[PDB]
Amino acid sequence: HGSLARVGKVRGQTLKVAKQEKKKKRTGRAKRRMQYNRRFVNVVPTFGKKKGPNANS
Amino acid sequence: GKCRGLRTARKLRSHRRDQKWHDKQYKKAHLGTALKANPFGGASHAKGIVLEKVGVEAKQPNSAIRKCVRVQLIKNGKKITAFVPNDGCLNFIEENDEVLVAGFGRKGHAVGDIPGVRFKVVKVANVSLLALYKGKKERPR
Amino acid sequence: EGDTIIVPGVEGPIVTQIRGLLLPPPMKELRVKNQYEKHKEVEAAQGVKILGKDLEKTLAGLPLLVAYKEDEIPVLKDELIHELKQTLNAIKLEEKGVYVQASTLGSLEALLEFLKTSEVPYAGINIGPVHKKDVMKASVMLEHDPQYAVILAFDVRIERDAQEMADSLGVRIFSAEIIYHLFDAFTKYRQDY
Amino acid sequence: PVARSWVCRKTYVTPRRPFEKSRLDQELKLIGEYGLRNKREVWRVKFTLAKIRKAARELLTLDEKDPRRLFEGNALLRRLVRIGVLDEGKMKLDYILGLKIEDFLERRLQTQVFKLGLAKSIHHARVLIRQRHIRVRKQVVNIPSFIVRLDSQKHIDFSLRSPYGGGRPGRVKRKNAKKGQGGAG
Amino acid sequence: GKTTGFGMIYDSLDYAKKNEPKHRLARHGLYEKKKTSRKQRKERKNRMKKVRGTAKANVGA
RNA sequence: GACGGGGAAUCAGGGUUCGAUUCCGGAGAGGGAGCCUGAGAAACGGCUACCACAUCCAAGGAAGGCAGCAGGCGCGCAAAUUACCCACUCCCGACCCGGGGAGGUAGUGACGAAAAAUAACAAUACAGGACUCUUUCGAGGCCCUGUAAUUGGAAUGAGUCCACUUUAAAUCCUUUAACGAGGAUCCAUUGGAGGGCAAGUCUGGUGCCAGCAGCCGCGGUAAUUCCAGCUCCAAUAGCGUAUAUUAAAGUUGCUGCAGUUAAAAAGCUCGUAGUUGGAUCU
Repeated sequence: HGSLARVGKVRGQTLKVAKQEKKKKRTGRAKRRMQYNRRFVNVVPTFGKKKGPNANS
Repeated sequence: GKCRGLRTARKLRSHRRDQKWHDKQYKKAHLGTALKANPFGGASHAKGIVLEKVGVEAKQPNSAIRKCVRVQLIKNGKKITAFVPNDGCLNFIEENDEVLVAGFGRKGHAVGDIPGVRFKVVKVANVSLLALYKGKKERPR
Repeated sequence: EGDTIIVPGVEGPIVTQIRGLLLPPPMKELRVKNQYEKHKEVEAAQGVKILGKDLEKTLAGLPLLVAYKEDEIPVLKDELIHELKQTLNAIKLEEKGVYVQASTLGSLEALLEFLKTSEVPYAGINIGPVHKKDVMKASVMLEHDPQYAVILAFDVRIERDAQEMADSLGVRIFSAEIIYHLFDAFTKYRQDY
Repeated sequence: PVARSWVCRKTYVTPRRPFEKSRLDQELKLIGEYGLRNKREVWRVKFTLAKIRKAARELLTLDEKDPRRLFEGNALLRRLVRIGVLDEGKMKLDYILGLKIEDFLERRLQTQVFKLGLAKSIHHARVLIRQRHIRVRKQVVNIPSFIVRLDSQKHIDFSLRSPYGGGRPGRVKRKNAKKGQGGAG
Repeated sequence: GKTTGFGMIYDSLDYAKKNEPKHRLARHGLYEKKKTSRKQRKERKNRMKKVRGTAKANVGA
């Protein structure tokens, strides 16, 4: 344990990972139009609670 | 209103004056005692000198201990308690350092589970604490 | 006048823009009062006065580099941080002790080398005149063992407001124009303490 | 005491509700359909329509057969006709309260070039406007938010310095030719 | 495509030398102006203001 | 924590707050006092005396007022070049001709405001809708519509720079040669993802510790909130925090609040000011 009141504990002992590949941009011309047509054409409104675009479940 | 007469207006004006004076926020904002008793003296930010590091206990449902700094102000000359904002930041500062202090955002009241503390630390040793946390800048020697 | 000089300081090198080249008259020394002449171009091997704006922290006895290029990123000062790192002589041990003020850097150096042999720690290394900040940074040591809560001043004029408010909260003042009476006064104060 | 102006006003307006489904839905729909950059220009189009609506409400507040009412009623109706968004046969004062955002956005230079058939897509039209290729009556315009008047609708064509309308070929064309005779010889 | 500007036609060279700004005649090369700054002129004026008598011309160098 | 006003922010209506600040007027040049000249001054880039501060000195005596333009110290969270020119606008003089830190120009400048780059165009890596059939898989699918670093082009801009132009002289803008883009590394950040409130019951770690959290509340070895990676949403060259203020506040109610029990009508009565006053005259 070391001690109760040592600052930066979970910041210090956490693991370290790196980044990934660079993403692109269309200044929202299709960046938000993709989620628009995902919510409109692709995802149907199911009678229930909700169905989000980021729902990875 | 209730007193409804055509040739009377100073009765309504004096009654509105007394009822507006008999308030809380208007009485705080239009008296010199609230500005005199304010540690900042009516300023958004102020500078002070770090002299003690202490740890206060939190409230009853929320059980932890918070790291806070005793600071003596430059403009006035009285001691306060200031709370360092982010995780792993008490080790970034030491005793006898100049520091920039600001309120939490409750217009001079305690926020959350921390009793007796109404100010927070923004800048220390003329460098931003957020850059010290995120590693964008290296601490002065 | 259209050049950027870089002078090493306490926290590494600092960037200084030239303001003017005050050249003293040749029949007087540099310890003379405000009698100088502005010069546009200076000759070689001359002692002039150079003034800047945001200096606040310099060390004497160091080389200074004049850059003909344009500064955009601190990359040409790496060799400069190498010579200000090699052969450290006057290391500023920023501990919590007496607060000292001097008119010149050499007087401050003499006082700090007196104090490190007098084994009393030092806190601040500010130079020039004494102000409200200096007296208040001396007086904030009335907590946590208030023995080291006194001002040290060698041949610096005292502002009247600071001397007036020093008696309000009880901070005594060492003020002298010569060194050994100041040393004996400090010794007498410590022995009375 | 200087000879300055200090005269400036805000063009856009920030809405009261920051997050809501439906407002974001037709705002994103208008941005995607009309090829707009971000929400600032559609907010400023909303603000211009709000100014015109407030002027129309103030003018209809005043009674009939007042010379000021007829004066800027005729002035406002003539300005709206000269823009070209309002039809000629709808020459009435109270018809100002019956048009929407897309009517104002129809007279944009970008969508006018897109409807003229000399551009492929709406974003291609915005790029082609942005990059100094289309003149408006012997005057090149490099900006998309240009209100095309009704008299200037039939005088939109390519610039004479542009390679599309007849001129010198572009920078990559001569570089391609230089590479061609570099590799050939 | 189109550039605008303002011009004028005089009647003789003497009228053009009579009523014209000095900088435009200097641009045509028909006039030269003194290459003295305002500063050294101001300390020169103050130095003649310092002394009284015939020595004003002597101190002006 | 008051120079006044013309005004500024917010705003259905009615209102609240601020106005040192370029226009007008008033006051002062450390604070009082007195005065010469001049038409016009209690003048301070005029003088005289006091106190405070303060320069030089052979010590007998001389010289001071940046709440002007730059600049320094103090102070504070807080605010720029010891630059160029009288060319433009005016002002003063004996007056075309001289002067003006009045002013103009340039630099610093993410106070703030306006416009506006970071990409467009095909064949195929493939999922389906549009008009007609095969009970149902399949097909014409030409406008297709959308996404992943296969291919070569239609390109123009920042910057490097010749010139021209502007200008007292340049710089800034515009025009124009020669350069200048394929992961067009010529790389867009700022805050969040339980509710308010747009947005993952994702993965790994410490496990009422570290911490998050404007408010509810999350943390106890299954964390939809902590600490790091993937994805996603918000605004975008902009975003977050703290203070003073406005609307929301019909929680200061004149329009337009309440007084039995939620905060609330004097113990009751008389009575001078102020408030409100019957009908009736063509």
